[PDB]
Amino acid sequence: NGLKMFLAALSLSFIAKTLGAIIMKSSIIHIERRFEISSSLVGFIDGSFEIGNLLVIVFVSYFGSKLHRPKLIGIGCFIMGIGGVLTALPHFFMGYYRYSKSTLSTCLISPEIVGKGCLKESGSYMWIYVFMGNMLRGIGETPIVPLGLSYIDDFAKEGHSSLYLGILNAIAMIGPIIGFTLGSLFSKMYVDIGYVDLSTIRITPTDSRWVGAWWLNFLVSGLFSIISSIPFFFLPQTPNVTGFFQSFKSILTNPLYVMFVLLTLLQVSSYIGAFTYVFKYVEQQYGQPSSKANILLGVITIPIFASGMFLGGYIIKKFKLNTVGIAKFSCFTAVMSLSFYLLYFFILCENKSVAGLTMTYDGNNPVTSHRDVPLSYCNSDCNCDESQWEPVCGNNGITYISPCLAGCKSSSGNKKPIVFYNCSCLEVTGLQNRNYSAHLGECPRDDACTRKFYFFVAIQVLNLFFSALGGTSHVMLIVKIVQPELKSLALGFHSMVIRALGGILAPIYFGALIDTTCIKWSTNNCGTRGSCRTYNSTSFSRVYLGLSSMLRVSSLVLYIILIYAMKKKY
Ligand SMILES: C=CC1=C(C)/C(=C\c2[nH]c(Cc3[nH]c(/C=C4\NC(=O)C(C)=C4C=C)c(C)c3CCC(=O)O)c(CCC(=O)O)c2C)NC1=O
Ligand SMILES: *[C@@H]1O[C@H](CO)[C@@H](O[C@@H]2O[C@H](CO)[C@@H](O)[C@H](O)[C@H]2NC(C)=O)[C@H](O)[C@H]1NC(C)=O
Ligand SMILES: *[C@@H]1O[C@H](CO)[C@@H](O)[C@H](O)[C@H]1NC(C)=O
Repeated sequence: NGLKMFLAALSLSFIAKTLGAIIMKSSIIHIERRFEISSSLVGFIDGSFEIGNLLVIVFVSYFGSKLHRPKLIGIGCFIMGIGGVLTALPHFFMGYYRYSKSTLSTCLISPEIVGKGCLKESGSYMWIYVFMGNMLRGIGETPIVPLGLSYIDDFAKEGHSSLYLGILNAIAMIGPIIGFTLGSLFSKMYVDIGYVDLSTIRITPTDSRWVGAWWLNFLVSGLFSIISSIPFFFLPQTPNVTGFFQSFKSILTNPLYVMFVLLTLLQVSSYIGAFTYVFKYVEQQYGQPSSKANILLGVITIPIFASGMFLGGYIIKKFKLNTVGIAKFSCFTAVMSLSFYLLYFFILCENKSVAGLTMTYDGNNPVTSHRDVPLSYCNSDCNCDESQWEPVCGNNGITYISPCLAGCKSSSGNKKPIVFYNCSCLEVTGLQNRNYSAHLGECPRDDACTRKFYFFVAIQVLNLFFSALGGTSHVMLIVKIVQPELKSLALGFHSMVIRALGGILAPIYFGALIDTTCIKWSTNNCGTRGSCRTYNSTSFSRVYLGLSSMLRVSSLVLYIILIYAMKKKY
């Protein structure tokens, strides 16, 4: 055995860290509904992990490179566990969830939550516990990648180093699996499960204001991190201050390293943003929210991604590759991924033709600007709230904003069918089997586009496999181009850059440039602002895919320069 024992312990810690991350990112809606926490504060609670990890991922990645790396990893996992337990803590202190607990809109002739929440948050509201409990995860997660991997790449064999990193990044996928299954098994248990008799709880997952046993999940994450930290306290050191600024200057002055950091920042920002908004893209362009984007995609994706990471490691090992070799392999990965992106632009469909946003409500003449579209002879008599968004589809295949705007005055209502009838707007032609009708929901797109949806899913799985075939190349190329005694600080600073400029900023400006294309903004009662109901299909696609491809092209260009400069140096 030997280093293999540390490898197993570090794999367990990877599982714990990924499970913690996903189980924090899966309980946002639950906690929010049981805490009188304005979404704005929920964003801050979620960013607690970042504000904790950033201030430390360097100060512990250099000072730890000299003092018994395994014990530091163990203290880190133990801190992560205590953080999870302290996150689940507030459930035993507060009271019961006693605060547990239409609009057909046919046409015819103050801060209350924050106010009560603020009152509830008059002092240090219980929410702070979660925030801090989450921040601890940061302070505990940081000595795993920088302080662990260095160890391996400094105590392994000459070529083995890579296969291990592949095995670690491929076992870390057992994290999201156990997280998803344990959440969807636990998000079905009422918040106060065991305390209250579950036969009286009226609220249901189908109904609103339902809260599950959220304290049990963070508790599980905590117990799992603690059980993963127990083994680390037994491995040995070696299995056989005006210095910090000095080393940091000598690692930033290194041209190859800063060039590679900028490159990986660009590329990883592009991926992260693409995978953050790919679901909204699939929904807005084709019209398949969860037809194939459902858990199925997850169970078919996880084995692919794991196989990608492991094959990347194995190919870096089996096929002996020098530093230039790893650079060329990563560049080939980037070329294949960018070719797939530049393929995506050929899989596109027509725009969602909805009355009032792209055409006049009559459906005859297209309108240029959706702002100030005049009402037609359909409804000028029908008092219709123009801000309401209730997509309905008639026999003509045209989507409408609201059944009121549809020109309808009747609906099944209590009866199960959603059909509407008698509406001047659907009356486009004559003697054409004009049995005016309308079903609830957006117009389902013709088979010609759902067929392209499968092309999209296929090339997306292929591009995720080809981008996971190189996900074990960044760390190796970083450890190889930095001086031998600075690997940990290199990995730490690189994780800082990747997380603080590709995990916090990339979704932000992607969301901004995407919201540049919104056509209908849910106006709010407190303000005209809100979420977006629909995006212009072709313009949203263009903006999103174009920004992603531009980032990828800048990345690939840097790769060329880097491989060049590197081949010049060596
Ligand atoms: C439909 C299938 C499905 C998927 C794919 C899923 C999660 C999922 N999303 C991503 C991409 C992936 N990767 C990152 C981030 C990073 N990646 C990095 O290597 C670094 C250093 C960062 C920075 C923090 C993000 C944010 C996402 C997309 C997350 C999401 O929006 O779901 C991965 C690959 C690992 C990863 O990149 O973290 C996984 C397992 N859940 C599902 O149900
Ligand atoms: C829907 O609209 C039609 C037309 O206004 C309503 O009825 C009639 O149409 C047929 C054929 O022209 C005839 O019975 C009369 O000319 C119309 N008057 C009525 C009310 O009988 C029909 O009743 C409406 N049905 C609804 C309310 O869904
Ligand atoms: C209208 O009549 C046609 C037959 O001409 C029938 O197929 C269709 O289901 C009817 N639709 C409505 C709205 O009743």
